[PDB]
Amino acid sequence: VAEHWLLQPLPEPESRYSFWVTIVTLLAFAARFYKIWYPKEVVFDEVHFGKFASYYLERSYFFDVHPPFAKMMIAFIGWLCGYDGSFKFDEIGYSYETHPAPYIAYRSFNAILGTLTVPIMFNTLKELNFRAITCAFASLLVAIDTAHVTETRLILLDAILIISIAATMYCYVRFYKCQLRQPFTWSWYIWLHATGLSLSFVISTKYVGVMTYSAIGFAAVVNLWQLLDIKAGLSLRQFMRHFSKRLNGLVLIPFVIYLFWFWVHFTVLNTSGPGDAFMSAEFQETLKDSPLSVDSKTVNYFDIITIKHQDTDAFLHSHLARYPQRYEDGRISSAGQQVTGYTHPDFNNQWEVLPPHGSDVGKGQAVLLNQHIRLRHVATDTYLLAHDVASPFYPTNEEITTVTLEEGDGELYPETLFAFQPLKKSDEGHVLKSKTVSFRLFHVDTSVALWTHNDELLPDWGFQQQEINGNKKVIDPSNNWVVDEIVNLDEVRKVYIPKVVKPLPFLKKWIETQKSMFEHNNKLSSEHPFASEPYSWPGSLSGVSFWTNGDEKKQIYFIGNIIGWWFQVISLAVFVGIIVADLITRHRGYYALNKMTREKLYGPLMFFFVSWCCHYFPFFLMARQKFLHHYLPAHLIACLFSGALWEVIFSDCKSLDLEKDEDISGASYERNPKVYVKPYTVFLVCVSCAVAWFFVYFSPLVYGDVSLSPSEVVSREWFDIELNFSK
Amino acid sequence: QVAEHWLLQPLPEPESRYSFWVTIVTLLAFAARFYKIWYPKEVVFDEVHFGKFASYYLERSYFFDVHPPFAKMMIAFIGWLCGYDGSFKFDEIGYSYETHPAPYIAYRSFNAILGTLTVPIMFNTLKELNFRAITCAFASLLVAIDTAHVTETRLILLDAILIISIAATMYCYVRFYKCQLRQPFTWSWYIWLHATGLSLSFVISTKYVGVMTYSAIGFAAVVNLWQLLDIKAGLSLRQFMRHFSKRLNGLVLIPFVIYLFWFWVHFTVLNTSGPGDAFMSAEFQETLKDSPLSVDSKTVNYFDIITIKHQDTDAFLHSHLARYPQRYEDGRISSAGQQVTGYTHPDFNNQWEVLPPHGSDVGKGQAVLLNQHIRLRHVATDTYLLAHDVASPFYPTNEEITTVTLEEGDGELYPETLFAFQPLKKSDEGHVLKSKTVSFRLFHVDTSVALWTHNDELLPDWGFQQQEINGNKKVIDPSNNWVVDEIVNLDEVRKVYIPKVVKPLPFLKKWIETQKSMFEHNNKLSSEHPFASEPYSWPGSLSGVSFWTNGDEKKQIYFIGNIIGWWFQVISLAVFVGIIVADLITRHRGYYALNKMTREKLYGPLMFFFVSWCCHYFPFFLMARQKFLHHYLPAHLIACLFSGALWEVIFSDCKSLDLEKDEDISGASYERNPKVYVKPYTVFLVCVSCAVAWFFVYFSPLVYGDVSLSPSEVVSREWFDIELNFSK
Amino acid sequence: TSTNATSSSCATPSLK
Repeated sequence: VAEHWLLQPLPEPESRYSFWVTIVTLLAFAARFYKIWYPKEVVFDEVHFGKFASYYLERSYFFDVHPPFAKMMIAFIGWLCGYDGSFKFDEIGYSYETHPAPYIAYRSFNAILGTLTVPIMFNTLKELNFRAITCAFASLLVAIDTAHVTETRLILLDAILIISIAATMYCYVRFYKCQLRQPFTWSWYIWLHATGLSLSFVISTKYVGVMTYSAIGFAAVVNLWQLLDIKAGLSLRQFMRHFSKRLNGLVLIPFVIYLFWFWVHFTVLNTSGPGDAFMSAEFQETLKDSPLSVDSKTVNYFDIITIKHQDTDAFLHSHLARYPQRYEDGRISSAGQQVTGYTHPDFNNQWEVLPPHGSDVGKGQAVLLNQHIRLRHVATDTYLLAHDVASPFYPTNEEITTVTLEEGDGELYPETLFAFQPLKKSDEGHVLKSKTVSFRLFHVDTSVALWTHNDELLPDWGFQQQEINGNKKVIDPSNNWVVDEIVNLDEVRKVYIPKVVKPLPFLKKWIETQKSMFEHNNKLSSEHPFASEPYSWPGSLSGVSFWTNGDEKKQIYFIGNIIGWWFQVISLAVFVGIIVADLITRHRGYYALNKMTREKLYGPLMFFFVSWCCHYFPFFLMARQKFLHHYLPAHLIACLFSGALWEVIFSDCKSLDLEKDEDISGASYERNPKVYVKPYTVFLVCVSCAVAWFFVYFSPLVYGDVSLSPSEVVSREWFDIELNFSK
Repeated sequence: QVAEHWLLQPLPEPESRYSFWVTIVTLLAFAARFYKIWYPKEVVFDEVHFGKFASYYLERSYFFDVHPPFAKMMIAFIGWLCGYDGSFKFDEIGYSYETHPAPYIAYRSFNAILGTLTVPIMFNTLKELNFRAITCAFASLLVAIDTAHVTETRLILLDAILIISIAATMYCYVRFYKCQLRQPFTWSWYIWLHATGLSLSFVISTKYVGVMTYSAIGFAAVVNLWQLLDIKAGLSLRQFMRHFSKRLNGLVLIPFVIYLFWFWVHFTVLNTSGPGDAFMSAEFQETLKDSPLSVDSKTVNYFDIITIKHQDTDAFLHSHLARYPQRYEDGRISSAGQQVTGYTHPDFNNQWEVLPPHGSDVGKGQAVLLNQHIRLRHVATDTYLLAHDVASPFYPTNEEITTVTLEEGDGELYPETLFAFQPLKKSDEGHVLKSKTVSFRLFHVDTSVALWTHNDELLPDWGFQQQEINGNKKVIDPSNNWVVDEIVNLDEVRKVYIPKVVKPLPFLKKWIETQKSMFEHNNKLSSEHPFASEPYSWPGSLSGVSFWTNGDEKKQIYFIGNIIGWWFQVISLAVFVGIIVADLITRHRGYYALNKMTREKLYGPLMFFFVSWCCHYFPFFLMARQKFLHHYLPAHLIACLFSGALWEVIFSDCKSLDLEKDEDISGASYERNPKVYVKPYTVFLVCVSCAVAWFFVYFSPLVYGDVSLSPSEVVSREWFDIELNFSK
Repeated sequence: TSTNATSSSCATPSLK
């Protein structure tokens, strides 16, 4: 693919490329470093990534849905500044003056990466044999894009993502040119492993990096398909050598580097922290106690405990009121004592943990997960019970009640047996601890889990409390409980108690964290006001508010350069039209396009078009929340594509003979199609001036540094762009 | 053209062999669908919807569902042929067709005919693709005795009409394509083109999932138009444009006109106001007449004298000077109070005055609101209606309904005289009560019972063989429903009816409005049915759907695929992908393993069915409404065709004559009549057919619901996320 | 009342 085009000498002297790359890099630097100290407050997702940088410096375990590499790079800048992690970035608008985080250093690090993206983009087109002005223009579309500028000056992961994607595209183009010239050279190995390294940084930043693996993977498979052809003149042994070396450089080594970042993450984060609630008790045993205080108090037999629901914050509660003999649907209840979910701490939340009848287990022995227990309600002196009676609201779920001590020590003994069932089978037989160990309150006889909900409350006979029922869907994550408090805790157990750190194998630790990452990422389905669908992104039809100051009437708003984005939408549509027209005309025996024009169209332009498709279309298959920033990888590729496309349009594209296919072996074709440089440069200058005018017009919203009058705010409201201070 | 040499061959066997096998598999399909078609004598699954949508057609009331009207109008048309009036509403699962005789056997029989006729269309599709008679028989048998296709096509569902229309579309397109290969623009070419279009119209007019069938045929039609655009096809751009314009007309424009025709019929039939009105604009509702019930409906006011009529038994709330016997026949003690009974004839003893509660400021001419406390005074005996903690004559758990004197009812027994016209829906609380149109429960305030009556047993000689009126503790029971029939003391001013002036609208405006509402409501409607299933589980038939259960007999209908059969289907699809990948790899190495005729079968009919299966399967991963196994049902018809075909192709002499030469090169010699290894192929097909038939027999109690299974036999059929009733 | 397994064998929704 594009062998004759990509093996040409550069169309211009290197001094012209060096001139234009310097100019566009200086523009990119100026746009990102402009007022980088402003605002002196926490902006948007700086609340998350600044906070994660602080937890790395404190060595406090956290859990997030994103791989660790980009957050560790941010934390590493804090570490170089001697920052201790004291400031937490808790809310948007928090002043950096009261608690000095090195926010200028963090923002400057991202501004450097955003600036360095521009010369990588330039050099990608240079290596694809495009003119220096074409390389300049495509890189300018990223240098002065309002969305790329806003994101790459704040403490966000996207600066690290976007440079890693740009580096991946560049390294793969370099690898492919080495493959065309001479495979298995030292340079061929360097560029193969550099593509793999860059691909590893992409997926180690965000899981959307799978789209970059898909783009490079497709191009690598297309080239392996050409090398498998008998016409390539390769033996099957030489083909297998290509396959095994590419598999190693593009899959195996990048996967080892991806695992290395998790190994660093778990080695740095060796202290208990806000992430503990997302992990098993066995994982938490690998963490040291915080130098601070931990309420993870061991639960013993004969401890009086409160049991709290994780999703509704309700306590397991009981009182002397009884279920009505019939529910409203006419089902018969036990007329037993009510067990309900109550959101306020009281004496009716108190349950004593008792061992099974005839056990040798005494006072002060720890309760283990998945052991049989009984729960005695302290206020009514009754045992918790579940039975084959249907619950008030759910005909398939069991009513939860309580029984007298005499009856519960008699025939109903099996129906009083519960277990603190662990969320993970790996955690069976671990010591139960308050606040840190989530469990299902599992009934042994009927095999149900205790469950509660807050969408519907019990009628007046149940005091408008939450229903407690025996859910047959035991594995349901909504069946999760925690021991909140131990009411009868001895004074010796109140003071801090050390912990023997237990080792866990790295792969077990990584598999657990990885499952938790994917499960929590798939649960991000709430409604968010700034969420946007893939169809709106190429038009930049809506944006995201990043920061607002009410007193100064100033705001930061995340939006694309609309002139630049449309120009790219038009470019994508024009290219599809050109490819369809070329295919139709060829099928009619009419060969309109020169061989060299086709090598540009079906080589670099098709590579970028398919790469854009890989970063755009998969989002239509995603049911989770999505946002405009998810399109920045696709926009980055669309900038390269649009620059390249318009050079082709302004080239002498005509075949020498419209009746002859120049792709036939031995056909004469024009090897150096003339670019119409004068009209092409005028066209690029006109588009560049329009994109620059838009960037200047929106610059108050990119920087947040200028107060706009309400009429000036409203003049920037179009489509679904809602701005603050329009009134 | 694709598979030109294969599809232009004579049939591989005499027509008598095809006629034999098509007859046998059609008789098996008939036997499987018509077996006990009268049972269960109850409403099953979505019969609650389609049955209702039908009835509403017979009554001419306007409804609105997310589905095009054609299949519901076909169901309603069977009811119309039976002289059915639409009286029965199919409100709940388990409702006895014996209570209100709806022509349910005729509706089920219509679907069983369509399900049976699908099988010979499938057979003839493979016959026209030049496959052997045994191959045609086997592929059609996989649909004839599939448990899911059988269950759906014997109940009052839309899927029988959908599946036959998809089968007819595939058949008509194959016939069209053979006419295209032989001689384009013949009379037969036009017939089959318009028959494909007609069948495609019936698919999309049944359910919007029919767009997948348009996509499958559209892809095949575009592939063939692409071959006709090639120069090496000598097609003058004018001849190509003639192909394009005729296919556009036959496959898009005419089917779209027929689709609009069904909406034109729908709006012409449904010309009266109905339950659909709430989904439409006031301008649309102005095109509807008033319901016959709404014309005669009068607001009920306090101090109106009314007759109250039971919905299920047509009996009026009635009372007379006769008294309950001091003891009933079982020795229970009655109140010896005045009798309240159900009487089927209009008389003076049916007359009740609606009075407000004592001390209310509510005067003559104020409307009664639903769920307000009221008192009922019997006009003939001058007594208040009363309910109390005394058991009824026939039902020991239900309350005796009686009447009390005005003095006692204004004294200590005042709470026991308080009733409410309780609405059937909580949304209707506080609405104005109207005669004939507003159903309610006559609810007693103190004891929380609803007045109820029945006609299976009549009171003894002391109750004049009248219906019992009792206080049912099962308040929510649909049999507790009453209506105000007449207002006896209606003022002359309130008698005057002003007919609504029906305003006309542009059919296209009416259609655009209904169509927008259809798409908006289809996209919304968010719930979690205990039977929704994701596309990845369908080819395995890993879960099913409960359609009906009888608690007393421990019987159930369960919707599931023939696992052995659906799994044959899957394993095939995988083998074919393996064959295509192996053919592509070997050719790229200059090794030509497969004969030209084997490739024409693989890249023609098998690829056509494979892409058609892809069009009916993969788009569901990109949707998000509730999805239930029925859709893999359409795609299963298509993949059964595919399976038979691929396995016949496999048991054939597939070898090229020369492994170093491409037989696709013009002038290459190739074997034109590859031998089928008929003996081992027939043994293989018989073994698979016996396994599929064994599974169908083993699951037949769950297909028919006609046999009670022991709990151990139920548990023995829990094969995967299959949850069955009566496993305990 | 006995809990019972599966569900009440329901229909599928029809808009509002």
